[PDB]
Amino acid sequence: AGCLIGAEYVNNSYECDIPIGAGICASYQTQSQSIIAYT
Amino acid sequence: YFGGFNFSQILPDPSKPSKRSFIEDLLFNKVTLADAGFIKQYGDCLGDI
Ligand SMILES: *[C@@H]1O[C@H](CO)[C@@H](O)[C@H](O)[C@H]1NC(C)=O
Repeated sequence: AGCLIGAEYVNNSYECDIPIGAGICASYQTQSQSIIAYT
Repeated sequence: YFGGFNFSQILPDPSKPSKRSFIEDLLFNKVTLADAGFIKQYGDCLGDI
């Protein structure tokens, strides 16, 4: 869905919090406290 | 084995990276698309071919 600046990708999988695009979701997690993106 | 009932044509076929069945493959191939912009196409629009 384009590209994302300011959120780091993690190799995990949670439930969707903020829908971004084709299977990618974003959340505000602790892994400190920052925005992360995941499948 | 499910009592003699054959479910191999609706169960997934993992030979291909998209874990889809045979009938689902036929359904996805028959519906032709308009090539919508859900995948990015700015590089192809820039290069005038
Ligand atoms: C189920 O059907 C497919 C094709 O119709 C066939 O190749 C396969 O051998 C069948 N399964 C069994 C257990 O015979």
